[PDB]
Amino acid sequence: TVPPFIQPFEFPRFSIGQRVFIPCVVVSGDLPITITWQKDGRPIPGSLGVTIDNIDFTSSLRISNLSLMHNGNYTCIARNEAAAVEHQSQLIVRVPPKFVVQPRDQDGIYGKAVILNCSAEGYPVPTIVWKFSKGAGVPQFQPIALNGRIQVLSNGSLLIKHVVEEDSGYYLCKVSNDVGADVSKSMYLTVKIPAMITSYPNTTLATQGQKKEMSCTAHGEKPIIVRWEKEDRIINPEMARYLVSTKEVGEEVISTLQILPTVREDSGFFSCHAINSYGEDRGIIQLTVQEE
Ligand SMILES: *[C@@H]1O[C@H](CO)[C@@H](O[C@@H]2O[C@H](CO)[C@H](O)[C@H](O[C@]3(C(=O)O)C[C@H](O)[C@@H](NC(C)=O)[C@H]([C@H](O)[C@H](O)CO)O3)[C@H]2O)[C@H](O)[C@H]1NC(C)=O
Ligand SMILES: *[C@@H]1O[C@H](CO)[C@@H](O[C@@H]2O[C@H](CO)[C@H](O)[C@H](O)[C@H]2O)[C@H](O)[C@H]1NC(C)=O
Ligand SMILES: *[C@@H]1O[C@H](CO)[C@@H](O[C@@H]2O[C@H](CO)[C@H](O)[C@H](O)[C@H]2O)[C@H](O)[C@H]1NC(C)=O
Ligand SMILES: *[C@@H]1O[C@H](CO)[C@@H](O)[C@H](O)[C@H]1NC(C)=O
Ligand SMILES: [Ca+2]
Repeated sequence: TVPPFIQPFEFPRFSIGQRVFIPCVVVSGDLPITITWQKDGRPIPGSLGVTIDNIDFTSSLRISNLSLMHNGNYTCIARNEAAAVEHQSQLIVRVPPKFVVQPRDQDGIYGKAVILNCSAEGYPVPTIVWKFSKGAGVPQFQPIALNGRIQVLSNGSLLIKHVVEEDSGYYLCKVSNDVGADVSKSMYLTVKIPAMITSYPNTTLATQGQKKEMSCTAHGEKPIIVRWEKEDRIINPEMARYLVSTKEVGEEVISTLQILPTVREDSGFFSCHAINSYGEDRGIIQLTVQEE
């Protein structure tokens, strides 16, 4: 005879981690009345930690610790012998964009890919914006030039496809959604330089009986070793008329092979080889020796 009627309910605005109790109250209708709940048109999964209290003409959702997994549309269904009725509401809980875990200092290797990590929490999923202060001075943060080589990824991590020395510096990460904004602490990106031979004469001429010096300039992370070779034999110190010497000029190493005196047989290909933990390189110098 008298059908059930549910007292209209609407979920208030909630904060993450609060306690929630929401009753479905069947204020009229002949007994007995069966009251059940759905979430998003399905039974509430036991995984969700929602308690259901069925007390006479009521059924209540009880949640000890509100989390993002509780977001969704909840339906109360009240059925007796005469009729079944439904009432529904949307549970919305929003999370302010929070930096709980900051970005870490990282090493990038010149010429290779680096990802700068920046997961912040927030719902709605926050929009992520990166800033950059070139080099290790007092930071002055500027927008970043996105141009294929530098991209922001879906998870909000910064991709540098081919690191150059100019990428070395402070990076930070700003997050906003409707609820708020946050600005990460900066991290420092160090660009590691594989050993490079940057400069040498391609071909050079000596005179029999005279001193000849040939130099190579190397760059890269220290320690860096420069060795010389003549037609795949290593020029060892014990070699009588050859002297290898090194000097530091700024961040560069200048290696000099001195021959004293030069003989006709010194002519041919010399190589200077630089190695550090990150890489190696070589230069080739053709020596010709003219007559006295
Ligand atoms: C005579 O020797 C010179 C060196 O004294 C040779 O020059 C080299 O020529 C190369 C191609 O022919 C490259 O152009 C190289 O220049 C760069 C490069 O490889 O692009 C410039 C880059 O900016 C530099 N990268 C840095 C500094 O980070 C890169 C780097 O130093 C390499 O590791 C060098 O080993 O060099 C240029 O130096 C001439 O080709 C040679 N000529 C002849 C006739 O033999
Ligand atoms: C829960 O109910 C919402 C409506 O009250 C629903 O949101 C609407 O869905 C529309 C697409 O069908 C569009 O997204 C509108 O912008 C939005 O208001 C929401 O999608 C439902 N949530 C579920 C099923 O999880
Ligand atoms: C953010 O997004 C990146 C997804 O591309 C992820 O990194 C990748 O991991 C891949 C695994 O093989 C491979 O290493 C790619 O080179 C690298 O791009 C990155 O770790 C994600 N960040 C977090 C915090 O999860
Ligand atoms: C970046 O995130 C990935 C994926 O979880 C992680 O494994 C990697 O080592 C991170 N790098 C950091 C935090 O320096
Ligand atoms: Ca329905």
